[PDB]
Amino acid sequence: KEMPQPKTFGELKNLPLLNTDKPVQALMKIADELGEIFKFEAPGRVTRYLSSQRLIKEACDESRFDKNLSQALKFVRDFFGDGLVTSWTHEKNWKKAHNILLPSFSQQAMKGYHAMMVDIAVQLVQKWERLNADEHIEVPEDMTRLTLDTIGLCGFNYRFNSFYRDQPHPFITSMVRALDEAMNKLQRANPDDPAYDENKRQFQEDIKVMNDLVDKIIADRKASSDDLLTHMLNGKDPETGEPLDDENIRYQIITFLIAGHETTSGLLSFALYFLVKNPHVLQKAAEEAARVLVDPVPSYKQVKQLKYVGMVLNEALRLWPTAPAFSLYAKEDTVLGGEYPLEKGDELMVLIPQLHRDKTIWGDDVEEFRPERFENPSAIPQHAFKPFGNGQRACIGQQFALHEATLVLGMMLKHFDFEDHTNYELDIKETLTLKPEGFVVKAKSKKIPL
Ligand code: HEM
Ligand SMILES: COc1ccc2nc(SCc3ncc(C)c(OC)c3C)[nH]c2c1
Repeated sequence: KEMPQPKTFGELKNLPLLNTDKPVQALMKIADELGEIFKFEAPGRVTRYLSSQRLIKEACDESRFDKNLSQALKFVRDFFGDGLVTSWTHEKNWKKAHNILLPSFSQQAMKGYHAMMVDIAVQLVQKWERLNADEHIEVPEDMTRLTLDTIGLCGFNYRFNSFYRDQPHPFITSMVRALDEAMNKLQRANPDDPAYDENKRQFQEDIKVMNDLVDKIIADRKASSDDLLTHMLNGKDPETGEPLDDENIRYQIITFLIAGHETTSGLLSFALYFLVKNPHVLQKAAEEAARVLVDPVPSYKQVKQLKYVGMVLNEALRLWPTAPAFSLYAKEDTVLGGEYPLEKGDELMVLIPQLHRDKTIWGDDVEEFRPERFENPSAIPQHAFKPFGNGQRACIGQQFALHEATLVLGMMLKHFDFEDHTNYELDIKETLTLKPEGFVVKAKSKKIPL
């Protein structure tokens, strides 16, 4: 069969469809209109967007498709380098770093992060305990303070001290502009117009901000642990017997500082959004939190008991996966779905939020927030739920993100009652990644000591 395609703009083909602040949301609306697969063309480029589990389960066959660097990741590569997220699977530094950093995410490593997660989580609970009557909380701003600080502390023993700042941390401000710039570049017909010279200068300034922080983290450790940074600096790949070089290490630090907090901040923001909009769900989560979290701070085993809270998070990831796309390329000529022939090298994009609204898998209520969908995870078919990517190139931090988010959300629900005092209208800001923008709540302390 011939694949559908959205409206075209003469010689710019589909490119002007990305001239929006919300490209993923626009792509979802295209997919709603066109179905499980469509072609998207730009001058000199083609990609195919997949939205059904039927086709995406094929794309996830690593004997047929490998991770591709999308245009997005190519642009992020300018500051992520050949770090884990932006390396090709065949590049020597992908498997080497993977092997070197994997032990940083064992169950024993996670047990050793727990105390540091608690330290930051207590700082968030205390900020909110200390607000006066009728003050409110800027949700994604505070989630970002927590998640950036958690990855800085757990991974690098470095204190961002985000909660000691009224504005976002300068590292964040530069990160958000660089990510914005990467997204904005997706739409540029003429990337080397002189009209973009100033964006290029800002982009370079933002990269310098990020990098001087990296230098500071490296300086501090050399001056001063058994954490991510220890492994980056000293660990050896069991295959080659080599450690990472200096250049790749700096890319890993930037990589992990960003991937290791931005998407988790989004997830916690979306989860709280859905909880305040679904009071019976919030009540059931609050009741588990109270039942499980019996000590003044949570223990590692207790965080593992928060099953319903785990489900809430997975359901937030189902509706709004915070890294909403990943890309694949055909390793050889092959036919997708028995209907769409692909040549070696052809690129696919998995549109995760659409996968996650596939009614053949989830039933007709796909827009409802129902954590009970995850009551028995066995029943979900393969490759239906992919907020953490696929196969050997799946998220290395998945358990880190979920443990942190489960810990923090468990504590929030134990310690406060929440009010959507503005009747907030969901507004999703895109910076490649997804977050609610302007989401505010009020939290009334239950006065449970901490
Ligand atoms: C809820 C939060 C998170 C989400 C939704 C998320 C999502 C993803 C996705 C979709 C990919 C695959 C990208 C692709 O195929 O191009 C990925 C990879 C990756 N993630 Fe996460 N992630 C989260 C949290 C984290 C955390 C906390 C860390 C680090 C501590 C992390 C580190 C990475 C790294 C290093 C990779 C590349 C792995 C590799 O290819 O070797 N992520 N993640
Ligand atoms: C049209 O092309 C697009 C648009 C938006 C997109 N958002 C993304 S999300 C891409 C992504 N995935 C995973 C991680 C770990 C990561 O670092 C935080 C990033 C930036 N990719 C896109 C591709």
